Amino acid sequence: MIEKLAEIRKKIDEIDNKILKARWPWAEKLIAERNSLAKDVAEIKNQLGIPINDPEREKYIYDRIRKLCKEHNVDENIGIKIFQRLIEHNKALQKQYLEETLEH
Ligand SMILES: O=C(O)[C@@H]1C[C@]2(C(=O)O)C=C[C@@H](O)[C@@H](C2)O1
Repeated sequence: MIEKLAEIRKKIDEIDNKILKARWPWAEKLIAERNSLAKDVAEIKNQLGIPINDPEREKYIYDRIRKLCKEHNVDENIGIKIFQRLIEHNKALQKQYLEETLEH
């Protein structure tokens, strides 16, 4: 109904710092969280009349992780490689999710 897709990417930001381990010394991986917004966003995408895939967004995140990476100086390339893995499963189930809803 409104910038609902925007608030969704804001939640991912809270998860982005968590996987980069900023203030919390240890952290667990939450694939479900990323997968969640993944299908919910796919819906809004169909109502936005645009392709499910969207690199630009992925490119924007690349610059976002680099900034937090230097901040907590936890790592560099290793951190970026992990995020890409989260996006892969995000796109994969995104298309399968929208396709499974069209069947019903
Ligand atoms: O458009 C979207 O909002 C969703 C989420 C996504 C992500 O996982 O952050 C970011 C951008 C798009 O490539 C995909 C993956 O769909």
